[PDB]
Amino acid sequence: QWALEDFEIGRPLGKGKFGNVYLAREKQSKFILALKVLFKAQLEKAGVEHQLRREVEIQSHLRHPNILRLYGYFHDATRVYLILEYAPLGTVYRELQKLSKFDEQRTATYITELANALSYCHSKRVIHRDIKPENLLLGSAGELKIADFGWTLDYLPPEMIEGRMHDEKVDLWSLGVLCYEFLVGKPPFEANTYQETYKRISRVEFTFPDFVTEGARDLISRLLKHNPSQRPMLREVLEHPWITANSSKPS
Repeated sequence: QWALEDFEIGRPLGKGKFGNVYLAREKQSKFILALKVLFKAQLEKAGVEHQLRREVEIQSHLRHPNILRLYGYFHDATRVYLILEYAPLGTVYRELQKLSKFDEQRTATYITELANALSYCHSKRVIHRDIKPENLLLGSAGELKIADFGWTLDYLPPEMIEGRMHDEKVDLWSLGVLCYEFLVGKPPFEANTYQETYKRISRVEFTFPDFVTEGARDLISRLLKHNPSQRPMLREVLEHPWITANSSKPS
């Protein structure tokens, strides 16, 4: 329903293998948005054309402040364009490599915004594949936003890498990995080798530094359970002592 002539393309916000994301303004309304270009030939070469298709379908039915809005899409069809919400303060990934670690208040707040978004998703029966700090954007007020459309093994659950079936408990594993990385600065199972990262995840083999406190250790230990059934619910995470005592955002 749209065209490339409807937008003024600004600076590249980020470069990727499948394409790039540029800052853009719709001419008729002066609306600042994010425009993500994707070459069709590359989507076919990897066969993710249908997965991208389904993920766009799922994303459209989602309306939440902690989830990056998807306005629309179109093609020429030399490339595929996605009309995205613009998040000014960039990714959590860069914020993480700028501050090395996150304090317990900033961490718990991010986890709360994530849990709320995921609780909204689980209510609409939509699950998330894997959550990366790279795919976590920040709004103008600094609010966290999910933007991978996902509906490196560093963030993949053990049941998902072992080939076993997976459910909604995947997202809670991701919260455990993210909460750790926020406090420590690196994923619990980070490594120089794929094959080795595989082992540390399957064994749930990780250790806590000295500065990470109890309650933080407690929540992460409960989220990073090998058996998915042992993992808590998002309602329980939001009511966790360590979260409620440091989170600046309500449920």
